[PDB]
Formats: sequence, C-alpha cells, structure tokens
Amino acid sequence: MRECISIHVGQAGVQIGNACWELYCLEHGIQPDGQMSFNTFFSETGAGKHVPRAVFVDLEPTVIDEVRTGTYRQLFHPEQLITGKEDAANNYARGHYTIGKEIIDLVLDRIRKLADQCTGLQGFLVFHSFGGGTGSGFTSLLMERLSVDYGKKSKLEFSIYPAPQVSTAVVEPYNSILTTHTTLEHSDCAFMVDNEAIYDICRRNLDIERPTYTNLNRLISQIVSSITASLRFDGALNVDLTEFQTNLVPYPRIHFPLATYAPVISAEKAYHEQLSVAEITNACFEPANQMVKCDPRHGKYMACCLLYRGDVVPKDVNAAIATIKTKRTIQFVDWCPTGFKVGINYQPPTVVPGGDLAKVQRAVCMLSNTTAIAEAWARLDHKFDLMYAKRAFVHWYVGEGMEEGEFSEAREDMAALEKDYEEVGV
Amino acid sequence: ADKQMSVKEDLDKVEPAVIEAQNAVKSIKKQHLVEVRSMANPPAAVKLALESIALLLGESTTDWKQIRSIIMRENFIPTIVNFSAEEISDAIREKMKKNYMSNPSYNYEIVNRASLAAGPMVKWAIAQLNYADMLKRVEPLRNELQKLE
Amino acid sequence: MREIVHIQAGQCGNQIGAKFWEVISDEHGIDPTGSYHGDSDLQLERINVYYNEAAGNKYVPRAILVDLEPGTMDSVRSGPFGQIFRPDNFVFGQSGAGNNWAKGHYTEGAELVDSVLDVVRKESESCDCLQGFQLTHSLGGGTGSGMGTLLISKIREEYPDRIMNTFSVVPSPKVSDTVVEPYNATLSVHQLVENTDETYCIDNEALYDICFRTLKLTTPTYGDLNHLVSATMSGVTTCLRFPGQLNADLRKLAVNMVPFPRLHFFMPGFAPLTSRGSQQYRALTVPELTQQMFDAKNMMAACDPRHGRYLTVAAVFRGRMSMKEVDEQMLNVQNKNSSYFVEWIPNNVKTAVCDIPPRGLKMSATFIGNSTAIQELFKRISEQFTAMFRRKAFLHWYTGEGMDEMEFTEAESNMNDLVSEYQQYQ
Ligand SMILES: CC(=O)O[C@H]1C(=O)[C@@]2(C)[C@H]([C@H](OC(=O)c3ccccc3)[C@]3(O)C[C@H](OC(=O)[C@H](O)[C@@H](NC(=O)c4ccccc4)c4ccccc4)C(C)=C1C3(C)C)[C@]1(OC(C)=O)CO[C@@H]1C[C@@H]2O
Ligand SMILES: Nc1nc2c(ncn2[C@@H]2O[C@H](COP(=O)(O)OP(=O)(O)OP(=O)(O)O)[C@@H](O)[C@H]2O)c(=O)[nH]1
Ligand SMILES: Nc1nc2c(ncn2[C@@H]2O[C@H](COP(=O)(O)OP(=O)(O)O)[C@@H](O)[C@H]2O)c(=O)[nH]1
Ligand SMILES: [Mg+2]
Repeated sequence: MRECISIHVGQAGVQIGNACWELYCLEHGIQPDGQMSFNTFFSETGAGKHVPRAVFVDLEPTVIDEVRTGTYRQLFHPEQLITGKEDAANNYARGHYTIGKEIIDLVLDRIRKLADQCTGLQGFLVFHSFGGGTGSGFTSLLMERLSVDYGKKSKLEFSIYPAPQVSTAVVEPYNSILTTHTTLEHSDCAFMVDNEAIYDICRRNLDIERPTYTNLNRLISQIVSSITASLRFDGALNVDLTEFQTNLVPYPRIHFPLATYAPVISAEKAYHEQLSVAEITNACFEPANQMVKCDPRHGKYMACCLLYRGDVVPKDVNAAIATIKTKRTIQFVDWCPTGFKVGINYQPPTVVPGGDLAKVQRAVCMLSNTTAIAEAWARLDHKFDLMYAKRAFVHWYVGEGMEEGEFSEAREDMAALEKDYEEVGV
Repeated sequence: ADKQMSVKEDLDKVEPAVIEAQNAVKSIKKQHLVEVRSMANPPAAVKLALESIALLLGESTTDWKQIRSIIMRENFIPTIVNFSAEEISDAIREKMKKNYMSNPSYNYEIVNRASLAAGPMVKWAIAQLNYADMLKRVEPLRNELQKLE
Repeated sequence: MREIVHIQAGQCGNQIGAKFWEVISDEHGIDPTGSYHGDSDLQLERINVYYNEAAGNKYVPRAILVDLEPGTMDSVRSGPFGQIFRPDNFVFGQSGAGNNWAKGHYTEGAELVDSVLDVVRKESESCDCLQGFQLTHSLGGGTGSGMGTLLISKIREEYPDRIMNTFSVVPSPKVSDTVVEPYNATLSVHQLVENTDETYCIDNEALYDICFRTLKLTTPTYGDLNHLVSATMSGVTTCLRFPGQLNADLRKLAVNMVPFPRLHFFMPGFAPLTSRGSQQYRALTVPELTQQMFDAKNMMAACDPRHGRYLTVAAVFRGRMSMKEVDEQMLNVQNKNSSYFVEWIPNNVKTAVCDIPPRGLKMSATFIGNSTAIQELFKRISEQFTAMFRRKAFLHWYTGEGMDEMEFTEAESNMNDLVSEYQQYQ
C-alpha cells in the first residue's frame, strides 16, 4: 500500500503531533492502548497493537517527557521518541550546527528503520516551526539528509510561521529566514499556518473566548486529516501526495499553499445551520477564514485544490465552482483557466472528544496557492532588516558555527522569491 | 650621501604600511573582542583567525576550549594596543608566515563572510603579519645602517 | 537533565539563598528533613535541576555556601531549613572580608577559593548534565563582591560553555548601608560585565517600595525582602523544573533578552504583588498580572523604567492560562507604551508559559526587563565613587591588599563604557 512517515520536530511539532495522533486513532478506531486499512499511518504489530509510523524529536526533553506520561504513551513504541541533552534555545545555529550534528544521526537511523517497513513509501510530513530553535535549523538539516537519501520521495511541511503581530520570541524573525534559505530547496510543498489567523478563527467562528494551544492545534490537525484521507480512504477522484505537488506548484520554485478548513462550527452553530456542500465552498474562500494572516484579494489565487469529505456529491461541488469562477472579485491568474482539483472522499471528518467542533457532515480543506502570501514574506523581511541593521543577537548565532554572510544570502533568496511571485502575478 | 638616503628610503617605503597596520589597532571595537569571549563553538574560519594572533603572542595551544582562555583574560586587550613586530622574533614570525600564507582565512573575503566580529582583526592580522613583513622589509636593510652608514 | 549548581556568597547572598532554598523546597514538596511529602508528581519529575537524591529518599540541594566569616553561615545551620544542606557544602574561613573587595578577591578569599572550587568540581561531576551556576552575591559587601567575583572568574574558566546567572543585590544610592559601597560595586561590576551571561540586579530600595505600598508591610523584615527575591528566582527557573505550553530554558531567556554581548543586566519583577485581604478586591487575570508587572511599583530595580525604554522583555508566566490571552494582552502593551519599547527590536516582548502555578496562587507571573534606564543605576554609583576617588579616599585599605589606582581608573572606564552603550541604544 501507499504508506507514510510522520516527523514531529520542535516543541510545536510535538504538541501538534499530540493532537494529530489522537485524531487518527479516533478515525481508524484505534484506542490509546494500540488495540482495536490504516496502513498509511498505523503499522500493525505482531498481534493486536498498532504502532504509529512516526518520529518524535526534540532537543528539549521536557516536551516529549509529557508525551511519555500522557494517555497517548503506550500507543507509540519508544523506538520513536528521541531525546536530546539541551534545548536549541531559539538558536538556528544550535539546531543545525551543534546539537543537531550529534543527535541527527540517531534520528536518521530511526527514519531508515521505519522506511524499511513501508512497502510503498509515499512520502513524509514534517511538523516544525519556522521560528522555534529546534525546527529552524534541525528541520533543515533533517530535510537535507532525507533529500540525499531518497530524493524522489514526497516531502511535506506543516510549518508554524511567525504571526506578523503576535509575539513569542525575540529572535523569531532571524530563524524563519534561515529556515527558508534551506527549506524551499528541499520540501516540494509547504503548507504554512500562523497562529494569529488561527486565533481569529477560534474567536469568531467557534465563539471561544479562551483559545488554548490545544484547540488551535486540533484545527491545524484537521487540515492534515483531509489532505491524507484521499490516501487513507476510498472514494471518487482520490488525491495523492504527489498529486498536490503536481497540482499546486505552477512553477517548481513556488510552493507555498495556504490552507482553510471549513466548517469551523461549534455545538450551537450546528443548528441555525444546514451545512450544504456549496455553503462550505464559499466559507473556504472567505478572506477571514484563511489560516494565514494574508488577505487573498491582494493578489491572485494561482491554483487551488479542495478536498471535500463525507457526504459530498460531485455535481453540487461543480456548480459551486462555476459560481466561484463567475465572481470577478476573487481574482484568478490569466494563464491557467481551470485552477481546481476536487477530491471527494466518502469518509467524513470525525471530531475529537472534548473539542472545538461538532459533527459536520460535509467539510473541505482548501489548499490554495496565491501570490498574496508575498505580503507576509515582505513583512518578515522587514522585521529582519530592522534588527540586522543593528546586528542584534548576532553573537549568539555566530559563536555556534554560523556565517554572517549566511544572513545576507538568505535575504537575497527572499528577494528572488518575492520577484518570482511578482512575475507570476503579472 | 646618495646611498645615505636610500637606507633612509626604507623607513619611508614602509611608512604607508606601518601607519595602516597601526590604524588597524585603533579600528578595534570593545564589543567585537568579547563576541569572541562569548563564543563557545565558533566557525572554523574565525577559529583559525584567532590561531593567527594566538602564536603571535606565543601560545602553541590550538584547542578552542583551551585557546579561549587567552581571549577570556583581560591581559588580551592592552597587549594588542602597544604591539610591535619589530621586537617579535623572526623564527616565530616565520611560523606565522608559513601557516598563514596557506590560509583561506587570510583571504579578506572568508573572514568577512564568516563574521564582522573577526573582520577588522584579520584586517589587523594581515596588516600585523605584514608588520612582520615591514620588520622583514626594514631589518634586511638595517644592517646597511650599521656598517654602510 | 540540565541541572543547576547554586552558590551563596556573603551575608546577603547567604541569606537570600537561605530563603530561596526554603521557597523552592516548598514548591517541590520537600520538607525540612530532606524528605519528599508532596502530592504533585511533577515536582519529582524534574527535581533533578535543584536537588540530589540519596538513600532513603534523601534530598539535597546542589548548593555551595561561602562566607569569609563563620557566623552568618552558622546561623544558616541553626535555621529550620539549614539542616537540609549536606554540611560538607558550607565552606568557610574565619577572617571577615569586612566590606573590603580586596579581602574578598585577592587575600582572604584567595585562600578559601581552592577549597570551594573543589566543592564546585564535586557538584559538576555529580550532574547528569550541568546547565548553569546561580550565584546570589551582593555587589556592595566584602564576601559578595571580591570573593563572589573571584569565584565567578575561576568557574567560568573551568566551565566556559555553561550558563552563569547571578541575582546580584546592588547598592541603593538613597539607602547606602556601607562606607565604600561605591568601591565594592565598581570593582565588582568591572569583573561582572565580562564574567556572566545574565545578572538580575535587585536593590533594597525597590523591595521596600513594594513592601510598603503594595504588600502594605510597614515593618519589612529582611525575611520579607528575601521572600520577594526568592520567588523571582523560582519563577526564572520554573520552565526547566516543570512542563509548559512554551518552555524557556535559562539559555533561551538569555538569548531572547540580550541584544549584544555586554548588556546582560536585567530588572526582575513579580506579580501578583498584593497585601493580605487586598486580593478579594482583585480578580486574577492575565491582563491584571501584566498591568502589575509593567507598573514601576513592581520593579525590583533602582531605575524608573520610563526614564528610558525596555530594549527587550521576557515575561515568564506561571499557572494555567490561554496563550492567546497572553499574546493578545502583551500586544496591547507593546502599543500603549510606544515610548518605552525600543524600535530596533520588533516583537520586543517574549512570552513563556509554564503550566505550573506557585502552590497557592491560581495564576502568577515573573517579569524580566532589559531597560536602557538601568544606566541611571550605574551613573549613581559612578558619581558616588568618582567623588571619593577625587580625594583618594579610603585608599589605604585597598592599597594595603595590593590593589592600585590604575585598577580603579580602569573600573571607572568600565562603568563609563556601560552607560555610553545604553545611551547609544536609547
Ligand atoms: C490565599 C492566598 O492568596 O495566599 C497568598 C497571599 O495572600 C498573598 C498575599 C501572598 C503572600 O506573600 C507574602 O506574604 C509575601 C511577603 C513578602 C514577599 C513576598 C510575599 C503569602 O504570604 C505567600 C504565599 O506564597 C506561597 O504560598 C507561594 O508558594 C510562594 N512561597 C511561599 O510563600 C513560601 C513561604 C514559606 C516557605 C516556603 C514558601 C512562592 C511564590 C512564588 C514562587 C515560589 C513560591 C501565598 C500564596 C499567600 C500568602 C500565604 C498569604 C503574596 O506572595 C506570594 C508569594 O504568594 C504576596 O504577593 C502575593 C499575593 C497573595 O495574595
Ligand atoms: N500551534 C502551536 N505553535 C506553538 C506551540 N508551541 C510553540 N509554538 C510556536 O513555535 C514557535 C516557538 O518556538 P517552539 O516551537 O516552542 O521552539 P522549539 O522548536 O521547541 O525550539 P526550542 O524551544 O529551542 O527547543 C512559535 O512559532 C510558537 O507560536 C504549540 O503548542 N502550538
Ligand atoms: N535583600 C537583602 N539584603 C541584605 C541582607 N543582608 C544584608 N543585605 C545587604 O548587603 C549589603 C552589605 O553586604 P554584605 O554582603 O552584608 O557584606 P558581607 O557581610 O561582608 O558580605 C547591605 O547593603 C545590605 O542591605 C538580606 O537579608 N536581604
Ligand atoms: Mg522547545
């Protein structure tokens, strides 16, 4: 079978992971115990127990220690959960050059073992953060190694991007840029979600006034379930990981699709609602519902994909799409007329006990590229330029096996990227 | 009297070199020194750049854990101020010439790329190992000031 | 992993340390006998950082106690929590430094250092993986300044890759306690600037302000002042010792807090700072805590923050809260005090959310600010010192111990260097 590999890197990655493996289990029908074709995300053990086909890495042992004591604990064989000595401490030069070039080799080992299991290894998913220390250098390093090993294999990147406003960490801007330098030339596709937009979605659509990391994460994870379920499940028009890459990368360089997972509807909002197929399409295209702090109207959707689930019938979808094409507001690129692929899967999303969402019969994760993400790039370039004018926090990185020139080249790359998007828009 | 000024030309032809080499002393930031003092696992380029000045003072140790001690000490700053290669031995300078004429780090491009923390000091180290050359410019003609003068 | 080696030097260091240990002990469920009687498994999850276990559930702080006199450290022993130390950890001589830097550094303390360093070396080797060294040592005394500084230097030579943090209690110009406080501070600072990664500067003045105004204790016991600083340090290190939604390593804090090699000095605060029975009026919320922290009355440093701008900020919260709330709350804050946040660095503030409250407050917070304003503290001491040096005053005590005028001049240069750099980044 088509079968996959998970790699959670950094605190964010693992925290996202904790949410993810809950979901999959609830869907495939696996208990936390591992007891009960899920081949893609669960590899069956000798008898009864199923083992997640995952890798869990962090330099900060704090995080994965929480994993080892949670109810989701016995689900994973502790072959997976790797530990490092000391945290990357929001240094890219510790994630890459120092603590990375130590524990990386152990991780490469676990990866290889897991790869051996897979008959048909489809590809990889890399939950990291552009803007944690771990996931900024280490992720890049890991990616590099995997590219050298496999090359042809599918690689995917659920990247917690810096929110232009919201604040976690002072050096956050430097990390992103170093990551981008290295990431973009490995990962064939990169779905990037910033937390602020997710928070917006939490407050407005679900009426939740206390958005915890947990809730914000469940939403992110439901984005990934839809992307998979085409692999994981039966149905007309089934999409593959390779299909996205092929669909949603108009030029081989630019591959940064945004993601929106509608409906995002609470226990109340279930009633006062009827949840039609075409309702949910409109919702997806909503400027507010984007899982980035980007307005899609400030450019042109280059090429879009929609992954309907549950009780979705094709024509209905096809009519909604007609409507969408009709609206001249929602700008498309001149040069490719039909900018959709539709995948319809008989499996509906199944929602986590004690969570945000209620049973939505129909749902859709729209993974849409736009030239409009060029706005979030520019912002970040600016933040970095401002701090690199003073050369602040320079000392930390340099003394950890880095180049000052690497900072300059990274910006150059960003300029090139921005230029490319401009070209495409024209 | 014609040769009396040719032996006095040597201090004049090294005058642009000496002045610029001692201008690399003045072009020293206090913050840039301690960046090296706060650096624990440096680029291999900046590591060699301090090995350049390590044996200039006369420390044969090459480990970074052990060489950061000379950098760490407070003796390190005033010694860079008053420093002259005129009094620096030829033999040790020869070691400074042999090792550092092979360096990628001696190329003013590698250091600058690595860091601007090591930038002006390699710019000093090129000037200061070329102050050794100024010593090797003046001294093979100083003998002319001892016998021919 | 990531264990910390505590140090207490001088009456002041020894006393804050005394109260500090008591405080951490309560937080981790350890009673006076070195036995664990706590109901929270999370306490013993990461007891490591701050304690060694021995036979029969024996517990023992990795703390070294230093005093050039026996008296203050013998009081320690008599104390209730004093008998938790392994008595081999009290290293003392019987000649008092008598508020002489030269006695501490050069003479009396040079005799007692080697023995102390041996105890240091015991501790480092007994670590699974040494993270850092916390030194609580006054700046203005004899045993804190000279002896403390000497201890820091040698320790840095021994373990240069590790964290050195010092909760250094500084002179208050308005309530001077000692004659040559200027001399002690100036000589100490010149060394400290170059020998530590981060130093939390706490003056008695500010503590009094807190006690008098807010806690409404118009009879401050040194106990009370100490209780304050103790909580500060606990908060700093909560992340290492307890699981969190976002976890800030000591290195993480340093990296996030420090624009340049030099300017590592900080002002800690704490909230909620309230009197008994002045809390029923309040209600514990993220906004409440932030407002308290960013108020001048809740600063444990000399400088008024508004006489300058915070270069960076790191608010390490505790207890169970919405990341979103904190994020959104501290965004408002950045905006309001536009004048008192430095431009260089966008995302000035750095939030870290430990998941553990401090055993009796439903929520709590700990501030760490790096303000240009703290230049004023250095100015005050520089001025005080300079005038007395003009008359070559008290000189004979120091010249007697081998120290020289040029040294003092160089110490003045250090002070001048520190204040100019802050001015530049105003
Ligand atoms: C019901 C209730 O709210 O009780 C509080 C309380 O009333 C107040 C006044 C407490 C009280 O604090 C003080 O009296 C105090 C005096 C001087 C300096 C600092 C504190 C409290 O005494 C202090 C005490 O603190 C703790 O229990 C924490 O664990 C604290 N450690 C200790 O107090 C402690 C005492 C003896 C031995 C070992 C530990 C702590 C705080 C931060 C980090 C680590 C530990 C607490 C919650 C309270 C009382 C009892 C009234 C406050 O402080 C703390 C630390 O909670 C003062 O500011 C808060 C606001 C609280 O409302
Ligand atoms: N969605 C989500 N994002 C998180 C979470 N924790 C941190 N982040 C994001 O991750 C970045 C902060 O750094 P972390 O990811 O915590 O750092 P790390 O990768 O663990 O690196 P180190 O802490 O140095 O080990 C910011 O983008 C945070 O918003 C979480 O639980 N959920
Ligand atoms: N916060 C606090 N400060 C103290 C305490 N005891 C003394 N100090 C301060 O320490 C300073 C003098 O230094 P000290 O360390 O006593 O000198 P030593 O005894 O020779 O080390 C004075 O300014 C006191 O205010 C205490 O218990 N708490
Ligand atoms: Mg982490």
